[PDB]
Amino acid sequence: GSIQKVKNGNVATTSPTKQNIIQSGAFSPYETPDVMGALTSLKMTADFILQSDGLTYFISKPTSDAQLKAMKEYLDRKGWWYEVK
Amino acid sequence: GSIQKVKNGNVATTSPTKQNIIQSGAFSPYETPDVMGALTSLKMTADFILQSDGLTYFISKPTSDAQLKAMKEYLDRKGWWYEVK
Repeated sequence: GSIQKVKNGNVATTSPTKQNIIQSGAFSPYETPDVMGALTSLKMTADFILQSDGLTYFISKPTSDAQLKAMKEYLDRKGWWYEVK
Repeated sequence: GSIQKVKNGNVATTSPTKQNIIQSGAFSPYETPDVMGALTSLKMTADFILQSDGLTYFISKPTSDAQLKAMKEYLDRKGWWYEVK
């Protein structure tokens, strides 16, 4: 539901109405602790599926645009492939 | 699966109708890279659920008891809680 308080409306190409979800591509297990830290810090939480190849990817459950933006921008810092949903 | 040349099935806690699954309790994110390696090495593979508190746990996919036995003892080496299915 809507928890209020947090409002975000920064100038940029910030499109209205999305799912506010981010899915990543399979990345190396050693980056996992730090990305979990981001999700925890951004209070997003995600399910990290380990693939048999020895890589994992997370799917982050819906949050706000402000938390969303920072999380995807993080994956962008890592140069990882991701999906904004 | 049926891949042949795999003689690795040393005795373990052989309980009837076991699922051969091990789920852990919420543990620290920095140990996640190591445990993901263990799963990948022990050919188990798992889903790591991150909690909002900043801890994660894995649910491992069914494997042989000889593989999982070492994995559960690994969790014990770490002093983490787990369940053997």
